Amino acid sequence: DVQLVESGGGLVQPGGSRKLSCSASGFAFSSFGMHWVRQAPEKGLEWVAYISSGSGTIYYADTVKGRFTISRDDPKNTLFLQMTSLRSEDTAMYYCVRSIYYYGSSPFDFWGQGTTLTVSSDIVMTQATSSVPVTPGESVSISCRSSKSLLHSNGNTYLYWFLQRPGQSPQLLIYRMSNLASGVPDRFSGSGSGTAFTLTISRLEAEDVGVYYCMQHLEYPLTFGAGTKL
Amino acid sequence: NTASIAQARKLVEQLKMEANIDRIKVSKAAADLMAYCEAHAKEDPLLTPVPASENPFR
Amino acid sequence: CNVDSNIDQFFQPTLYIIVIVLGFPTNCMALWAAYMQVKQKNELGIYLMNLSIADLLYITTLPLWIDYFVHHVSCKLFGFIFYTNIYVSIAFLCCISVDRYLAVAHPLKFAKVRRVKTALLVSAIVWLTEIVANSAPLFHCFEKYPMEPWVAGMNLYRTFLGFLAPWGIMLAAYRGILRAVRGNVSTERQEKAKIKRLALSLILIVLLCFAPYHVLLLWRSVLFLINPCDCGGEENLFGAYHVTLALTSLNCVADPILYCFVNEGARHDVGRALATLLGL
Amino acid sequence: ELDQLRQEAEQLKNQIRDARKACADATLSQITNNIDPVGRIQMRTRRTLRGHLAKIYAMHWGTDSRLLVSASQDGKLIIWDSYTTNKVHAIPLRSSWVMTCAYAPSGNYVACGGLDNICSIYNLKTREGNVRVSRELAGHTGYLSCCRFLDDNQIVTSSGDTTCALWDIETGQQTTTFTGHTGDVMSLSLAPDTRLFVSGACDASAKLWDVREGMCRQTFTGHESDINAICFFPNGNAFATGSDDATCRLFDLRADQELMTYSHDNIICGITSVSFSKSGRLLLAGYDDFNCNVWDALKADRAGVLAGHDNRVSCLGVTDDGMAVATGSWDSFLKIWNGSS
Amino acid sequence: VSAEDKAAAERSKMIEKQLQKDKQVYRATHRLLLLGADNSGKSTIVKQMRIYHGGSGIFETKFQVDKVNFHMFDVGGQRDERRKWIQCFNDVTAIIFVVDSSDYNRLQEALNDFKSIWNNRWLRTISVILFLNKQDLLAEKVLAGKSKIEDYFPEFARYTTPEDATPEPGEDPRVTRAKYFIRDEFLRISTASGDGRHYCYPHFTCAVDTENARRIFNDCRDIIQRMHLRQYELL
Repeated sequence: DVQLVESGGGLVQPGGSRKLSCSASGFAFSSFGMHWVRQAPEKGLEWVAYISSGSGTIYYADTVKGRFTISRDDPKNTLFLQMTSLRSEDTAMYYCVRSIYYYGSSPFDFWGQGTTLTVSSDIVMTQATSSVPVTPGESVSISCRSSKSLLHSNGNTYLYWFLQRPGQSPQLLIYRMSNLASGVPDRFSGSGSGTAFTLTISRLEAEDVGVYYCMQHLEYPLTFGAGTKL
Repeated sequence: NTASIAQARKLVEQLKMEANIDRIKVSKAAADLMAYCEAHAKEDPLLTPVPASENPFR
Repeated sequence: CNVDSNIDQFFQPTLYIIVIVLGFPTNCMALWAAYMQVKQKNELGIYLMNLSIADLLYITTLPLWIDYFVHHVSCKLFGFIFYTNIYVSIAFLCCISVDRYLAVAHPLKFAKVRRVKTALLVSAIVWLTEIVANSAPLFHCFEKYPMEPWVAGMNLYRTFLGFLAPWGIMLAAYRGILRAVRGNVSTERQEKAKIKRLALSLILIVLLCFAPYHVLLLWRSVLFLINPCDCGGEENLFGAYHVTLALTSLNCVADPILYCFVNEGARHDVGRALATLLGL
Repeated sequence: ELDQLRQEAEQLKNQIRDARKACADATLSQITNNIDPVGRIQMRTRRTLRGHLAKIYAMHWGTDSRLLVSASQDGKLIIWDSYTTNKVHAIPLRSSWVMTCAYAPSGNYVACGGLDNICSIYNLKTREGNVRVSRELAGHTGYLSCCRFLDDNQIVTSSGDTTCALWDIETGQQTTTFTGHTGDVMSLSLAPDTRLFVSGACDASAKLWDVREGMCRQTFTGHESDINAICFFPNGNAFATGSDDATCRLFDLRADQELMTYSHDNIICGITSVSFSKSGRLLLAGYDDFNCNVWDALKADRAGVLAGHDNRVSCLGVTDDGMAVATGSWDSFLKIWNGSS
Repeated sequence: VSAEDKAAAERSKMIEKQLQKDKQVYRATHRLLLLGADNSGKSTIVKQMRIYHGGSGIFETKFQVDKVNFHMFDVGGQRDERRKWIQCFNDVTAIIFVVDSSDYNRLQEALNDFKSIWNNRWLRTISVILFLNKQDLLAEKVLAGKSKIEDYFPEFARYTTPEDATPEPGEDPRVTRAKYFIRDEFLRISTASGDGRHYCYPHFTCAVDTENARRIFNDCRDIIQRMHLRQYELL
């Protein structure tokens, strides 16, 4: 249920096109928009592509514009990325992410177990802090900054906080600063103003060890930030 | 007859139960309603139209 | 040649003015009622909306002819609007005739056609094709038709596919409406008779307000068919042509009366409109 | 016995009327004669929520005062973002005829019910990504006319079998059954404290019960016909009943009497919906006369008219923060009226 | 408008497209409200035509005739003392009133119910299709002769068979007189107030009768034809 399996990848030649598929089981894929996101080895993340429900809107990243394509098979609940003229910087983890958009929604719900690919202006996120003691039972706060304030006229600041466990796919922690995800316990919180963003943890457990990531959604370039390791 | 008499006695019991409620004076209750009405008159965007700056239906 | 039409036409400068007087307000109320009928999702009101507009444009066209006739950007002005509004009105009268036929003769199998979106689509063509078709005089100076053969072929086209086809479909559709109404159990004899009278009034008023002019036009075209530019049709046709031209104007006055004022609902609509307009 | 039971019932009723008359000394109009009467109120249609295919019978504002849910005869429950007119959700319904709808106080669930006698409650926030029937409540032998949420686990429904019911959502069983009504029950209003609740019926009576114990605490009469709609006063000590007799009557809980009758000789069509404003001074009542009226709840005069609907105004709700008033009518159109200045 | 508001707008646009797709079907089908006495063979007609779907309550029956869908709604298991839910059915194409003609004990109650339905405020413009069900039972009862309609209705003695009446050739004339007496009893209330706004279509049907769908389709065709005559300014 609500699981996004992924297939494809492996060692490929730079001049060979590739199909990288993600299959959705256990939720309504037709009404969900989709994203393809890249994780460089032992580095941060970066959004690669997005396609709305019904293929109405298709957006690509500036770094991969013109050689990547996405399309959806709703009857088969499948989303595949077609990759042409593979480069040396495409050697990375890949994740297919569901996203539904309406008032009150958390539009990054599940990140499927991605697939690795091996090859033989825009809003910037600072996240100056990168190392934190792993001592549990404390109250650690993780800070972040934005080039431009994420607050909009409506009132909702499009900041997202994710946690990626060492051996599991990244999971939502916060879909917007003042609200918390469904499966995440009440332990986490977020607060801030303008560009200053803070994630607060009241008590630290052994399952909280991982890498923290922040994202903006005000602009569809959707540039991530450099992760923080606990 | 066992049915109609039972319903009649139940209605009688309900009526006498309704008879013991302490009905306060209509004057004081109306004055209290008026005071509640007048205290919150400013917190009523419909009674006193809100300026369009913070009006979310502009 | 020996072109003479100023004397007999000098006996009806006033028919055009009285047509304006009885048409501008009546067609304005008809337009308002048609807009209302559009608001109740009645796609027939769309055709009644453009029919009043077509008559209204002809009425606004009318003063230009009157003052220039007294005196004597004309052809591309009303001179172009002259032919279209005469035939756009009839074309928007056949769409009403067909739409009523489909709604009555086949009330359960044509819901897709009887739609406001479809009404605008078929109304857009009617405005478009007539504008395109009668634009030939402009690209491909009050209307006199000296003898020019190209506009003679245009005359044949505009008297056959301009009147006979639209009025023919009018007659066929209204006869079908009468036939379908006859086989209606709910309607009483009086209501069926009234529907028959309404269909007869519409059909006969169209044929008595548009057919004489087109008949004389066809007669002139077939007169040219044999003899070019020497027949001299001015001898016994020109004054009659100029009187049927005035006769044609009566349709702009008949349409808002026949198609709007006859019905009780549109009468109530215009009553409310006028009452509220006078109230403010 | 039976004759004696009827006689003593009549004596109890006469004692009730005598006690009410003794408590009745001055009409609220006499008390409020010194207050400043509100001038003419004009309300503009900020938004029109187009998209329903047929007549709309019910609507309910969300507790965020932004999302709303509306029910129409096409078997459709549409959830709109009223600020931007966007359609957040569109739930197809098993039965095309639903005469009520509701919004959970947490906003997680929505409710509907109608001629199917089943209260269908849908879970909006599902991991499945779609809306599904969270529960189908059965146990009512008549059409369900109005349902309101006490919380995410408790609901209150009123039906045409002259009964109201309090349902525990997990169990799906009638925890308490309110059976004191003679005629069909149309509308119920949950008290702000959610400890009591009132409901009007066809017998020209509005009965106020308590949810916890479950007996008719109070009974109010005075209407000449079926009571069509009901709404609690914001303070919870009063409520308003709109009936088919084209009069709105305001009842007071502590006095246990009728305060005034918002009746105008000009209007004769019956009431379809009644609700108060945030401060309670304005009573907005939709009528069969294709338009709604806005009276001053303490002066009983027509302070305004909301006339933008081509058909009768079936439902009319007011946001929790009092920002706007959304009216849904039979012309498939939800209009969000709001003040101008 | 931000990115999330734009995505919400496209979601609303998809919902509107689905709404229009459903509007096509909704306008394509005609809704009929079925009413009748508990014993007046209405469930028998429903079962004979198609299969109903309950959910005391609503009974839905969708049947297609000549590529036109009709949706019969049987409101059962409810007290018919006021029928105050009838305001929901103020836009139905037709009200199919089925009455058992072989029960003179409840015939007057059925006539009063038809009077209430016809003169109802909310069903002023809604036409009624009248199905005089159980004709075989009526024929058998009047053929037996042990039950007299005269003691139930004293106007039968002065009643004669109408010249308009068309009976079956192998059908007893007394059967014809009884059938048309009941039909005229219904049509009296039908014509008392319903002059032009709506019409009552009487039909003689039995339990084994199978052309009820065709009769309903023809009556709905006539109803919609008159509705379009009024709507398209021809009346």
